[PDB]
Amino acid sequence: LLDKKWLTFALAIYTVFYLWVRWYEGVYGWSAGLDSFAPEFETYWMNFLYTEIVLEIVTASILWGYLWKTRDRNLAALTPREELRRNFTHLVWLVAYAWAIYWGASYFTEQDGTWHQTIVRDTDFTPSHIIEFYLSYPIYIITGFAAFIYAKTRLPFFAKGISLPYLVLVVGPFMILPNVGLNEWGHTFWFMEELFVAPLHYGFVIFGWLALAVMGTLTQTFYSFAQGGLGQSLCE
Amino acid sequence: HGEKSQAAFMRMRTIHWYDLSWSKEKVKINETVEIKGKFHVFEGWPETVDEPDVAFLNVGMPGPVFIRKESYIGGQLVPRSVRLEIGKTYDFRVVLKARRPGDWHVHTMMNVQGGGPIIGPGKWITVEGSMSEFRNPVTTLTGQTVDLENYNEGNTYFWHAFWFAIGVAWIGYWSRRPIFIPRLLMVDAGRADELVSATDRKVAMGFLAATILIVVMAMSSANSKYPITIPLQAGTMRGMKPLELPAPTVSVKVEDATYRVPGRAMRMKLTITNHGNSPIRLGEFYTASVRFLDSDVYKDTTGYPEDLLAEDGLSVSDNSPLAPGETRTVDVTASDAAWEVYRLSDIIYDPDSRFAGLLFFFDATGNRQVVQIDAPLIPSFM
Amino acid sequence: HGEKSQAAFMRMRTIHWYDLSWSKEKVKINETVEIKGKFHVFEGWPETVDEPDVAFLNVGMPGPVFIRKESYIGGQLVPRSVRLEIGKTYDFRVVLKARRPGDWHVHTMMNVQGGGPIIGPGKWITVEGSMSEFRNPVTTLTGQTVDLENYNEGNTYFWHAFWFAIGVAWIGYWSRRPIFIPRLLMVDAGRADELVSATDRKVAMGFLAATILIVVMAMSSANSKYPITIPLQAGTMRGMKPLELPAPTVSVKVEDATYRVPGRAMRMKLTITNHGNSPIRLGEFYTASVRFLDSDVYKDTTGYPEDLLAEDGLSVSDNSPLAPGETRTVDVTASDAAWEVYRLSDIIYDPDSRFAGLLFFFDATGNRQVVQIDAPLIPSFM
Ligand SMILES: CCCCCCCCCCCC(=O)OC[C@H](COP(=O)(O)OCC[N+](C)(C)C)OC(=O)CCCCCCCCCCC
Ligand SMILES: CCCCCCCCCCCC(=O)OC[C@H](COP(=O)(O)OCC[N+](C)(C)C)OC(=O)CCCCCCCCCCC
Ligand SMILES: CCCCCCCCCC(=O)OC[C@H](COP(=O)(O)OCC[N+](C)(C)C)OC(=O)CCCCCCCCC
Ligand SMILES: CCCCCCCCCC(=O)OC[C@H](COP(=O)(O)OCC[N+](C)(C)C)OC(=O)CCCCCCCCC
Ligand SMILES: CCCCCC(=O)OC[C@H](COP(=O)(O)OCC[N+](C)(C)C)OC(=O)CCCCC
Ligand SMILES: CCCCCC(=O)OC[C@H](COP(=O)(O)OCC[N+](C)(C)C)OC(=O)CCCCC
Ligand SMILES: CCCCCCCCCC
Ligand SMILES: CCCCCCCCCC
Ligand SMILES: CCCCCCCCCC
Ligand SMILES: [Cu+2]
Ligand SMILES: [Cu+2]
Ligand SMILES: [Cu+2]
Ligand SMILES: [Cu+2]
Ligand SMILES: [Cu+2]
Repeated sequence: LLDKKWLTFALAIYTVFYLWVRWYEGVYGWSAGLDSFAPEFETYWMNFLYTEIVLEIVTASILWGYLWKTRDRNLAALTPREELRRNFTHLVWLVAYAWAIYWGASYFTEQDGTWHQTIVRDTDFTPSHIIEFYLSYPIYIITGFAAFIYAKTRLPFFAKGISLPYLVLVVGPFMILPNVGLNEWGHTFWFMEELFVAPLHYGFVIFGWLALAVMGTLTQTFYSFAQGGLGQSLCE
Repeated sequence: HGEKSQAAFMRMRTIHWYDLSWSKEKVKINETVEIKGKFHVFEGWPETVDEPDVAFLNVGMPGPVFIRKESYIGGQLVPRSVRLEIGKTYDFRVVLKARRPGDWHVHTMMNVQGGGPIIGPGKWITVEGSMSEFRNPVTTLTGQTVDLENYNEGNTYFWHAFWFAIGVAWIGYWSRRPIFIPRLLMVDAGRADELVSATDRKVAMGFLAATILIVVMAMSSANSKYPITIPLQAGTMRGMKPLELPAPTVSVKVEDATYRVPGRAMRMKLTITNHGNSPIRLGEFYTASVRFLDSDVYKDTTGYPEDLLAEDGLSVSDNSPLAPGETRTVDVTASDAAWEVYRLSDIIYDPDSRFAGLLFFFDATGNRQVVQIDAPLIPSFM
Repeated sequence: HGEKSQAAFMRMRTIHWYDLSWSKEKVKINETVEIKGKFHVFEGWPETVDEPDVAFLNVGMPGPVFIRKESYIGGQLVPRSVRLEIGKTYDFRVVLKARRPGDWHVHTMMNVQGGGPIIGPGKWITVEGSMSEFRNPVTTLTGQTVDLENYNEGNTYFWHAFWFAIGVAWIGYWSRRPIFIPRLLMVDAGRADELVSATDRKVAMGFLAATILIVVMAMSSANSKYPITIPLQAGTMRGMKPLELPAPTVSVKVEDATYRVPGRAMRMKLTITNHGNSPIRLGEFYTASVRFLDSDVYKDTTGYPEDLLAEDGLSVSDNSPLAPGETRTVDVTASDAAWEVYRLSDIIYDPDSRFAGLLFFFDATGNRQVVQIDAPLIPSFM
């Protein structure tokens, strides 16, 4: 069996959900979504914000908790074939994390940019903030935390210690979410200009660099893959 | 649409837009709508806003639903940022060409280099037609007429696709062989020195040489075609000609100005002294895009946006004609739902409870005078 | 010599030098040449240049081939930086004393605190004699007359040589013994603690004590001699008195201004309105140190530099006298080899294709009027 079709679902769920989100914001961007003080905004976007925050908290709690209670206690008595299967499942988790990172840190982030040269901001909760700051960033944070927890609880290589590159890869991109406080403060009191290269945005940049720990994470996963199931073939 | 969120006091004292006019309310695709008016730069410019030494006459709209064909300050085109003088009055004119069908809230705005956007009144303009009919022709000094909607689009697409294909070819050439785990194990276990061997070096030399050669040849080809080019034109324009308004013959002293919390009205006590030689009557109070009118004195015929217009929102305790030389004190109430809809009542949240505005006085013959008032604005709770 | 490299548009709109005069063309050593004239600060000062809030009246020359004896803005000496107002006209005067024999291109320049050098017209001045004859005497408030060419030279030489000798003595004292390899080996192989032993510490104490004592004694001696000293005098001078020019009775509107690429001419269409009560005729166009003259109207007698002077470089389509009250539109061509020699045609490379200049109108009685023009400058290729 080895790599199963959980990978197809992992790609497809993010793709379908974010295509629906993009359609939703393309329909309710103008026409209930330009004016933040209108009552139609309160039902089409503030409700979206509240619902997405509640669902994010509930989903994160359920997913991380389930992964933690179902952790493997007898890691020593794990066959190499089962370890290979678990390594492939962890690779699927990493694929889902990469897809979520793309959607959050590239697509919706530069989409907030398009909106920055068309409107004048009315609040910290513009239609694009609902989708980028409070939906896609939490989604990829949840996915990354889940991948880290899965590695730590199922893979013996990633057990017996917290991996530093994995911790950086999981937490640094998370740190962009509290870096939103810098964004709003850096737009209100500081730089009234809609400059997208202002130092007020370097907080995302600094913690966007921490995603380069994916390289250390990936060589760690390669070594975990090549523990018992290294071959043979490889190096022969 | 960006107002109602800015500080009320800074909306009250930055720039006063008046004499606004819109040529059309409903247009077809490719048709033109012209927005005219005057704006006065307030003398008590807030310290938190940089002085308008570098200002841009912009348009508030949801993206390019219109294209700005022309914009004038004074009588001269202003495609770059301009320098404005605090205390001066300028007339402006913006010409827009309809591009996208729909109902759009069009604002006249001013961007200041160190203080952000100053949004003027917004008017709903309907555009009918199809976006496929929009044309943006332009004739160059080289004798060519092009459409700005699609000019250079194919060339841009081609060059980006070509370079993307080159990069993908490089990566794929290296990706035909196994990529990660065997190469990692070979580099770890002793010297690798086997994963990069000729003709890999020959292929890399070919890629490098072809890249440099293609860049040089493409630059030379793009210099033969389009032999005449100029750099991007930029630079703030000084010497904006302001309006030479006559000195008002009305002097107004705001002796105490208050407002109820909560409430939809603002109350002020004014001592109006009428100089000149004609009886005057107060007809309008403009504070921040909101016009409070005394219907017995003045009626709006310019199609001012209804939500910003209070036809009988200005009540004067004694609005009888003021004979020349005569001075009197009256209580003036500016009341409308706009005061709460546009969050002018949100001044209680501001760290500077001061207001500014324009009073328009009209005589019997109809000619009008603009006087500017500013005073502390004191909330009242009991 | 620094011009021809600066942007043409910024040479056109920073500072307009006119009424320039040079007292002499050939001088001997220690003789004086006086440079006079007026400069007008352009109202459309470019945004990339800081406003001349801190400006210095400098001289362009290859080092001190002359010494600046005096320099005046208005009528007052300006040895420090000054504050100039945009839009004002000032008269200046620079007095130079010849120091080095040769042929020197002398410019009048203005340095601005945040925008760099603004070089005026350069005139070739010949200096004859020997540099050994140059004297720069100055009388102090202490009652002593000194020559600035060699004052304090011996004292400076002595003190620098003395301290250099002290340092060389220290190094040589340590360098009499073997220096690098044996000392390195001794420090490496076990404790060294043998390469620095008394009386080395005594010698170091002597050097330190002698250094401190000599510094203190020399300072006290230099305070007994020269008991009266003042700090360096510095500080921008405000209150520069500008010229009070009469308001021009000529109004000129530049209706379209172009230039051929390539070419040596600039063409503009002007609507000239003649107020006042005397027939006027256009006699000169000054753009950037280049004077285009209509020889039928005005002739230069001030010895303006020939390469910057176009005696018949200004052609007016209808330069008949303009009766008072009459307004007319003419085509004006400013053509000379100077337009390409001084790279005024290099404006096509600039990110701001705008020009500025001065028009000089002359009446029958000879009195002249200065009007300022500025407009976009449009290249023409076909
Ligand atoms: C990591 C955990 C993430 C948790 C947060 C996820 C956010 C989900 C969306 C919030 C919606 C909201 O809050 O708004 C509720 C909106 C408000 O619109 P309405 O006024 O009803 O108008 C009608 C709007 N139509 C035309 C879109 C119906 O309506 C709804 O009922 C529709 C919400 C459907 C969400 C489920 C489909 C997702 C795509 C399919 C692949 C997964
Ligand atoms: C329990 C789960 C559900 C609730 C979840 C929270 C949703 C938002 C609640 C807003 C309440 C309120 O009062 O609004 C917010 C009030 C202003 O209010 P206003 O001026 O009336 O806004 C009117 C305009 N609108 C209708 C669009 C809101 O202050 C603020 O701008 C707070 C801004 C904080 C920015 C930095 C946040 C960084 C987060 C980092 C995370 C790691
Ligand atoms: C709407 C939210 C639905 C989320 C569904 C989560 C599924 C449960 C997570 C999980 O534990 O594994 C699911 C799959 C397959 O791995 P499993 O083998 O089931 O995991 C346990 C490993 N073990 C069986 C050896 C003990 O592992 C995966 O690769 C699933 C990837 C799912 C993509 C992440 C979605 C997160 C969105 C916020
Ligand atoms: C918000 C920012 C995060 C700060 C980063 C700190 C965490 C980084 C290190 C880390 O993740 O380790 C914690 C464990 C891994 O196992 P250990 O750290 O070895 O300890 C396990 C016992 N413990 C679950 C009580 C911690 O991992 C888990 O056990 C997490 C799963 C259990 C939590 C589920 C409840 C949370 C619901 C919201
Ligand atoms: C790898 C990222 C892909 C992002 C594609 C995207 O944003 O799609 C939205 C856009 C919307 O334009 P359009 O297709 O014309 O449909 C408009 C529907 N709304 C306005 C809701 C987006 O086009 C599509 O939906 C094409 C489907 C691509 C599938 C990978
Ligand atoms: C790593 C490079 C950081 C350079 C910071 C920078 O570009 O700041 C520009 C800004 C100059 O402000 P300016 O660009 O004129 O802003 C114009 C718009 N306002 C006046 C509203 C802020 O300077 C500061 O205020 C100090 C920045 C501290 C950085 C740790
Ligand atoms: C207004 C001048 C701002 C200067 C900012 C300097 C930033 C340097 C970062 C080390
Ligand atoms: C080392 C490659 C240098 C390429 C220089 C090409 C110059 C071409 C001038 C048009
Ligand atoms: C430790 C050496 C301090 C020297 C001080 C000398 C003071 C002299 C006053 C003129
Ligand atoms: Cu944003
Ligand atoms: Cu609007
Ligand atoms: Cu005003
Ligand atoms: Cu020179
Ligand atoms: Cu001038």
